[PDB]
Amino acid sequence: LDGIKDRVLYVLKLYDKIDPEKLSVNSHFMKDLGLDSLDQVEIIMAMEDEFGFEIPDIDAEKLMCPQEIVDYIAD
Amino acid sequence: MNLYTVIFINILLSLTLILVAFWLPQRLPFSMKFFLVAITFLLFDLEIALLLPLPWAIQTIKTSTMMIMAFILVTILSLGLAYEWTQKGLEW
Amino acid sequence: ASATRVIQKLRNWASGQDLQAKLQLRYQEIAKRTQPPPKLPVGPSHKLSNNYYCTRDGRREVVPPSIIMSSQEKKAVTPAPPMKRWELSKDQPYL
Amino acid sequence: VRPRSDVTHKQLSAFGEYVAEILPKYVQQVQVSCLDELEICIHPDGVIPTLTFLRDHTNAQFKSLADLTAVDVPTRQNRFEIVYNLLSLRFNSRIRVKTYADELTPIDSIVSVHIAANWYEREVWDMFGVFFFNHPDLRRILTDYGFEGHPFRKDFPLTGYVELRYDDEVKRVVAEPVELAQEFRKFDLNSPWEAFPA
Amino acid sequence: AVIPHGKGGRSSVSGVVATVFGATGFLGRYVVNHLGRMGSQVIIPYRCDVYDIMHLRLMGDLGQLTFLEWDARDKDSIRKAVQHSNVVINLIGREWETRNFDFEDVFVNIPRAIAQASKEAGVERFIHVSHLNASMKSSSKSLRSKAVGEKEVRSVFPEAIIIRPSDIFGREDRFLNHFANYRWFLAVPLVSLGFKTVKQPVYVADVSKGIVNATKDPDAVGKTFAFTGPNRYLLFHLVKYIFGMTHRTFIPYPLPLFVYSWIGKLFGLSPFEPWTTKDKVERIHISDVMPTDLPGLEDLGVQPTPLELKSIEVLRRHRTYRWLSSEIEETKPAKTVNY
Amino acid sequence: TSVKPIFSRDLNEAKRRVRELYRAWYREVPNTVHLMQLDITVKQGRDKVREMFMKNAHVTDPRVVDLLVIKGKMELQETIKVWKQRTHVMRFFHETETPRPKDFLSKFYMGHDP
Amino acid sequence: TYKYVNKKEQESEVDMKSATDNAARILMWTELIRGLGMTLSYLFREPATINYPFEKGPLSPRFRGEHALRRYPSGEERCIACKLCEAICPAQAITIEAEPRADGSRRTTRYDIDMTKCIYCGFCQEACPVDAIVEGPNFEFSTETHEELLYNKEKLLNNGDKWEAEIAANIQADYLYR
Amino acid sequence: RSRAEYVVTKLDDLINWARRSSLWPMTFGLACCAVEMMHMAAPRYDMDRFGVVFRASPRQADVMIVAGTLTNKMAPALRKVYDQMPEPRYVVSMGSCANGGGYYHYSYSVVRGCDRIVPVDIYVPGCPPTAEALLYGILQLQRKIKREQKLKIWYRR
Amino acid sequence: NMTLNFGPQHPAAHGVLRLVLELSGEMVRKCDPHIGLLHRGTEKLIEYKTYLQALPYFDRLDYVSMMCNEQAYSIAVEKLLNIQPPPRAQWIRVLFGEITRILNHIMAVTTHALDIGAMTPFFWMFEEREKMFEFYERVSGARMHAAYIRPGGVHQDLPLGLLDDIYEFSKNFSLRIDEVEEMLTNNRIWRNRTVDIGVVTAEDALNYGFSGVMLRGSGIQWDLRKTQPYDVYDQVEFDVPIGSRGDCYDRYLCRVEEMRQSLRIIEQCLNKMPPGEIKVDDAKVSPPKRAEMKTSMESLIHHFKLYTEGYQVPPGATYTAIEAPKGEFGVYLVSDGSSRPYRCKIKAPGFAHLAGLDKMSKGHMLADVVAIIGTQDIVFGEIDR
Ligand SMILES: NC(=O)C1=CN([C@@H]2O[C@H](COP(=O)(O)OP(=O)(O)OC[C@H]3O[C@@H](n4cnc5c(N)ncnc54)[C@H](OP(=O)(O)O)[C@@H]3O)[C@@H](O)[C@H]2O)C=CC1
Ligand code: SF4
Ligand code: SF4
Repeated sequence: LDGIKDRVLYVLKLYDKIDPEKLSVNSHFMKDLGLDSLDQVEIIMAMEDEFGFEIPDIDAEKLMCPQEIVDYIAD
Repeated sequence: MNLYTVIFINILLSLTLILVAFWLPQRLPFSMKFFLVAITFLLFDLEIALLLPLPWAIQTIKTSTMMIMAFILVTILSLGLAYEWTQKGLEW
Repeated sequence: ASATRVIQKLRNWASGQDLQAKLQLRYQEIAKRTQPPPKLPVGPSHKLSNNYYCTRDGRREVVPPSIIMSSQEKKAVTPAPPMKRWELSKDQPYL
Repeated sequence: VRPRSDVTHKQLSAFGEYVAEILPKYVQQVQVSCLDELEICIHPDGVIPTLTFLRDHTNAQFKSLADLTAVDVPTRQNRFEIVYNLLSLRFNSRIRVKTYADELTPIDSIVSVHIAANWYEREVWDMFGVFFFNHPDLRRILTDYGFEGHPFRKDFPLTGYVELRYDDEVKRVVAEPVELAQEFRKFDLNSPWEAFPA
Repeated sequence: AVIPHGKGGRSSVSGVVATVFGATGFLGRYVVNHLGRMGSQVIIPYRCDVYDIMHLRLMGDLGQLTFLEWDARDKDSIRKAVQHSNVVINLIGREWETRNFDFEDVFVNIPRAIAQASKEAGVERFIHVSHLNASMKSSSKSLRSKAVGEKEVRSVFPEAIIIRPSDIFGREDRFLNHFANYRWFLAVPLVSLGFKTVKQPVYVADVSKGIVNATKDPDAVGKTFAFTGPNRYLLFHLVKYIFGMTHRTFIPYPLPLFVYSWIGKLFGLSPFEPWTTKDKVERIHISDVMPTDLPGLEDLGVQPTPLELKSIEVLRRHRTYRWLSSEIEETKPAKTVNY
Repeated sequence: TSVKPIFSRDLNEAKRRVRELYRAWYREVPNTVHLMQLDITVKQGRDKVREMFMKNAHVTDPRVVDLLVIKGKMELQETIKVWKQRTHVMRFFHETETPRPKDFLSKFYMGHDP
Repeated sequence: TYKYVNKKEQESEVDMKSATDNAARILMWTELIRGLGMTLSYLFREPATINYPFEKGPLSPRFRGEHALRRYPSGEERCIACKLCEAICPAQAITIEAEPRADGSRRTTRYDIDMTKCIYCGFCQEACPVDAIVEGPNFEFSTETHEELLYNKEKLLNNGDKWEAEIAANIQADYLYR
Repeated sequence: RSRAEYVVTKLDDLINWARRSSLWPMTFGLACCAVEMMHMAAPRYDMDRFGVVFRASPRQADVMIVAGTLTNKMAPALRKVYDQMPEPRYVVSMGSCANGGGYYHYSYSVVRGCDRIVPVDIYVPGCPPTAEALLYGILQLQRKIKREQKLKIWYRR
Repeated sequence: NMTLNFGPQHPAAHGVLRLVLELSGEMVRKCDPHIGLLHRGTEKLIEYKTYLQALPYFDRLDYVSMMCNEQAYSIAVEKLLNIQPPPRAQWIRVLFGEITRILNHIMAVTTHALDIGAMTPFFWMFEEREKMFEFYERVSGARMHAAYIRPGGVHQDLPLGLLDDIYEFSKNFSLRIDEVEEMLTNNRIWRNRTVDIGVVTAEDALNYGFSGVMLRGSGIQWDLRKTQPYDVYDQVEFDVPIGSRGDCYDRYLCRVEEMRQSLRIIEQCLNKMPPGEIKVDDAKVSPPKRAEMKTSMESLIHHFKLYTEGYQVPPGATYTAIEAPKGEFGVYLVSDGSSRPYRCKIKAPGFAHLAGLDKMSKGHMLADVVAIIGTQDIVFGEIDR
């Protein structure tokens, strides 16, 4: 799970706009680090690749903080 | 040798043409039917072979056995064909 | 045309038809050019009398569509009389 | 002056009333032109119901769809006037059912009622932009693959906004904004004098 | 003059009537492209049969491109070409000294007569193109001769712009295709194993756009611009990179130039457009000069375009079916050398 | 007011659909750049997708949005089911056309009617 | 009145004779041989082709062919710039601008028929009141360059002078009809 | 006669004669002009007589007759087929629809000429350019092909 | 089902058809024809043109049946004006209407064979076609794209002598059709590639709006020329060639039979064409004779206004359909009181037929698709409009 979280963080670190400094498992880019709605969708897409797991928009919209991502990725 | 002489002239004539021709100017298509045909083809091609010596075998002293043999071969293959028709084979 | 009889006979036979009678190439049967000058007929309306246009102008005597059922016992009626069955030809019914 | 038989203007007129009576929930106006042609007009919601009654009614069988078109009256709030012309090989008569659709208020599709409409409905979307719900595969038919804009709309320039030429630098065909070398001369033709009361 | 009316695309007018003597060339093709796109009047003097200049017809609009029969030895032909032009652009050049035309002719002799007449005509401006790093003492006869020209033409035509491009990068160019075509050769000789001859390519279009912008700008008079590029390169990465996109093995083996100048001499003997030239060879291993000079690109208004960006298009034809779909991202980039 | 809903009852539901299309295009950009041998960068293309999806960011009405994706979906279909060849796709990038300046002084210097 | 094509009126029951005739039709390709006879027959017919440069396919007087502007016998060009030839051209091909000539007469300063735009309808021939613009007989005016196809007043007037003799004969033959 | 110039003039005369005598026409069969050539292929004005074959696949094709309007949806293709034709290649634009836009010039879906898409060698005029008229145009291509002097230019180059 | 994108390969032509298809080896799973490779704007262009200057567009809509198309617009514009053409003009239109049907069928039957692989029928009948074109030229001036049938009758009376030649030809053409027959009707091989290919049921043909030989071939009896007579096709007597076991071969036989029946209609028209005028006498709709406009003021005014401005059709809308050789060709011409139309949707027998390609060519080989495009006489001009 920590490693999973690392994977999540890893992906974010990769995304251009996301700032490595502001990034934290509790950061909500939609509202905090300033990621656009569309960007959040793009992030989920990268996660879908890194984790090879598909996320429905209904749930993906609900995921706007890395930790939340980790939580969903968890289940 | 005489044949060798003729043939090399034959290749030379063709290689000459292509050479001048290039020098003067200065994914999944598969149908079992196609494979099946190729197969049938050889089963028939092999039979052609077992049938090719028939010109020499005509002069065989036996004669009766010759024909008895040859007729059996042609008939059994033709039945193979018959079942090919009966089955979806040969119906593309 | 201008074909030696034998060629014609071969032609007619191989074709199975007297192709000579109806040749495709045209020879001195086509209307000659410079046919005579034409005096064409003048139609009606050229009368010099009783030719009032008001009495011959269907163009705009036409009226706006008639309206039925505008939003602003009884027998059933069809779009039109049911069609009449066509009849087989008599010169060549079949073929 | 054309010969006119009033037999038809009477037959067709009656039928109009018959249709109207049978489908009063949708028929708004039913008129017969002076040219002996009926033109039931239906609320857009009556697209499916009015057609089906005409395709499958013993006293009005209208089996084939001659055409589906959309005049565009820009003044009219509902811009498009979808017109469906139908033929009855049984009664040798044609009728036209015309509805109204605005740009973003789609009409139902009749591909179910007549499969002829599968293509014409795609044609109406491509040219005018009306959308047809429940259409099997609505996609541009006549316009170019990347065309932007619906061409037969009265508000679309004839010459259009893009034209194509081959550019060597990029070795590929390339759109550019239209630049015409002799603009379409727009002759004004209407005369200031009317012809008749009509 | 011709007041510029229009929206900016074809069928519009920009007011530049321009003789362009060597348009049929790789650079040329591009020069006529922009000039035609802009709507300029382009007179293209040509000597090759009409069949070969057809590629220029669709460029430019009707009555915007005029083709004139012209012979370099015949002074009269140049005379009538510039009769009604107000801009003359000279791109006359070759790599192989031909039987009836010497490097002097193609670079210095002819390009003089041309500008000479242009003045007699009263053309507002003449743009003369000579290769980059062209010393009057440079090893390659070509480069030196070109240098000789840029001087002369200044006396025949004062204040005549002299853009001096580096070897050019573009589809149909030599710089990039030549190396890629070394495939036929099992081994790809590289003097000094492709080292110490840092090279800075420049996209053809950039060069073209630059040239065109010159025609329509008062700032450039007597200017000797140098269109260079967006990044330099040791010949090693360039060669391999090319082979990289071409997806063909790279086998850099050093070859003593003294012997290699001889190889150039060999192909040079070829009657039909020698593929390599003694004068070429030297040029290829002639190090690119540094960038301290009247700037070209950017200075004249176009931002250079990196080689890697469009390389995929130039080198694609050399790949095999197996790699055709492969894209730039899959491949690696080469490394620059501020040296 | 008092409009009939095309496919989305409210901007909210509609936005859901836009998200899906974005994803679709995002996942597709790479493939096209390879099946059409386009000379563009996947990243570059993906930004273009963003450009377009926002060029129409201002629309507030649900009905307009719904048609926009219908149309958007149709375009994707023409590019994934490939009926649109490179010439068609690259047109999106407006590669050949010369960009026009929007600075007043710039226009003054060039066109009678800006 | 209708007619059944390919409808077998009845089921002729096979009779040996019939069967043989049929079987022979399949076995010895009888109908195929019938088809070969037809082509052999024509091989013997005279070919209908014409030596194109030496002989020409016949065109009667109304052939529209290539545009020309006629002149009065005196030498005054017929056109008086009423410009309805421009009005009725379907393709927008003819462009006419005019001004009163020094003589004081009405004449066209510029008359440009864009032949690539023109679809050779022949309405201009129809519309002209003085019949100045006519559809000339020549159809062979293929040109190497696109610009040559655009025609100004001087080319058309020159075209008119070259073909006036035949144009006059053609109009002479067909005017009663019009 | 004896001169390297005379030998190079006679041999192109030979090369030009071969290309001139055997032009295989590739016919983009757009609109209706294709019919007015199907009449050229037909018996009144045979084209084969003149060595022009009835129909050859693009790869085998010395000339391209563009008959009919070149819409903005067929343009991207014409260029492909022109680009895939063998090098010695020539284009004949038939019809006011192709050489210029003709009726349909001002349409939003019609390229105003194929000259915009493919370089054009002979422009054959006429709404249905007559079939002799195409035959005159093909014969004019043959006059253009006779005049070309490729070998002479290489010798004095 | 590897999409092959066949049809940009100029394989059935009839125009340029990108028939994207998915074929498991040599079997067609789905055909999605693409259209618009010849869209040119014919419907929008007409709105910007006057009625008489939009007549030439109709000849170009489907130019193998050059005139028959013109008759449909004519009829339509005549209805809106409530004017009818003079008696001689009507017979002419039926005379050239039929000649045109032959021309279309010679095109459809012979071009069908060229794709199949039989090439000699095309050359045999293109010579006959040629001879017919000459009729067009000597009547209109143009070999094809005549513009002869105008909205108020014909443009100019027949030349003095044409009727006689439209006889010599007709007297012989039959044998020419007979020959083609001896080559294809019973060929042991034509039948195979054509018989039982693209069978269309009767109910399905009406449902997909086929409306042409395609319906008639399935046994539905409908000829708009007998059911709803237009011009004087009522005064002639002909037999519709209905078909059974509708398939490529049967419909073909139908097209050869209408070539035969049209010769029966042409004969009559030559035997019974009346003396009279060929254009309505209402200078209001038909342009005045040139002798009259050059001697009478009212005629010049009527000539000037008609050519410069136009008919000024009364406001209304009509859908008039004829029986063009391909099938039902109809023009829905909405018209404001203005001299230039407001809308002119051209119903093309062909937009409906192509659509049917999918429902006809199912489980069929690549060669079958080529045969079916032929049996629909697809002229991409009418479909693309
Ligand atoms: N890498 C590069 O391309 C670089 C080029 N340059 C300079 O830019 C210019 C253009 O280069 P590029 O286009 O590649 O050169 P090309 O080899 O493409 O030839 C350019 C043009 O010059 C014409 N030409 C050559 N010799 C003669 C002659 N004797 N008489 C008449 N015309 C002649 C050619 O016409 P034809 O073919 O019809 O004879 C051709 O159209 C050159 O002058 C060169 O010095 C400078 C630096 C780098
Ligand atoms: S109509 Fe005849 S006269 Fe009047 S302008 Fe056109 S050409 Fe000159
Ligand atoms: S030019 Fe005239 S004929 Fe040739 S296509 Fe365009 S319209 Fe049809």
